[PDB]
Amino acid sequence: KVTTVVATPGQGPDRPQEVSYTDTKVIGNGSFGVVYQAKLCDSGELVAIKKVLQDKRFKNRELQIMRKLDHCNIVRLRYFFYSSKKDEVYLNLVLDYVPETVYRVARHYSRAKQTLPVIYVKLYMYQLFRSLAYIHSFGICHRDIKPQNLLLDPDTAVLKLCDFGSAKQLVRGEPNVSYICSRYYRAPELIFGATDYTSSIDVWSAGCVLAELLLGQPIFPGDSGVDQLVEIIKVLGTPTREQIREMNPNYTEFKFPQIKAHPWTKVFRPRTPPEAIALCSRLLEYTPTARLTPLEACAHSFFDELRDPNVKLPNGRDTPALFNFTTQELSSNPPLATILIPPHARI
Amino acid sequence: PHRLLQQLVLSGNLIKEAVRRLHS
Ligand SMILES: O=c1[nH]ccc2oc(-c3ccncc3)cc12
Repeated sequence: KVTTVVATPGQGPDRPQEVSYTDTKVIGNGSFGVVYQAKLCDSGELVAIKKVLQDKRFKNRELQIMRKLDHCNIVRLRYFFYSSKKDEVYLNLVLDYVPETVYRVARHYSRAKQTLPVIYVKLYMYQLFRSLAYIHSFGICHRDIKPQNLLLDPDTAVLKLCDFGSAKQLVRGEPNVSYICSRYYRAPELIFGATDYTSSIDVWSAGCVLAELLLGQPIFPGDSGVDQLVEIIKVLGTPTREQIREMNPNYTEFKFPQIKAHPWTKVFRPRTPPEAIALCSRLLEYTPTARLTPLEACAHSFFDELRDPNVKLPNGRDTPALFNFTTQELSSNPPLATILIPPHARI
Repeated sequence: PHRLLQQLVLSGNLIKEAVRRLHS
């Protein structure tokens, strides 16, 4: 059918308007809710619609977060509307449709027994760090960074971060749930039960994605919460007493067998670009404050090729926009802008 | 390791047990 609703622009207004869509198709279902694919009647533009059951006498965290965001590497909230079991309310997030995910692309190469071309690893990870730089500048932590939540336009190689259903604006002093993030990408402080963690848990998860892109498989495939730490210890060894305090000050373990870290150069295939391993070693640190900030990660030597005037996608096309930085995005370290924006990128 | 992880964290034996499970 042609479905017509009254929906509020995600941008603001916020003044409601009639929005019509067709070709409705279920493309996702979970405990979170249902995701549809649809086609807008006046534009023809494809959209995704995320339908979530809403506690009617409460506000939606994901909505409040999504309304604040406007960034080329974050899925755009076009509209939102409510409906409508009798007295049940569903919130509908209308998002720009993006056909692929980093997960499905990486899985393709993985099943073909080959590694994703290094240029894409640079492209996707850099766009990931940008999206993180953006949301962290608001104090918003995603808390569910994984390849499945990274959307890809296969033609343009644009990456958009999605699924803010776990996201939270973190306030220091106010405790946060520890059992969060998909297991393989869960920061070690979370496993140790930290409630005072920071946005740096997203950087850990970003490091896991990077490593996965290099390995063709998850770096830490834990079968459970405890086994997740077992997996981490195989690479990083055991944390020092100081790293434990840094992760969770409320956790104490007076005695445990110390284990040395495995060399990063042996974690990855011999032909893994040494700069990718270097970046990875600065993201997958026990000490949360020792991890690179997303901006610092964007400025890393590994992304040097992206700042090269003559860089092209393997398909001949030019790369997506990479240097359109805003004051908000650069706010954690404003001077880094002269390194991040190379001379050919300026107006 | 949901109630198990909780126990490990509460009893202060998380690392000790993880190291054991390394197997070792
Ligand atoms: O938040 C989410 N949870 C689960 C699936 C999902 O898919 C999308 C999406 C967005 C845009 N194009 C395609 C899929 C968002 C989203």
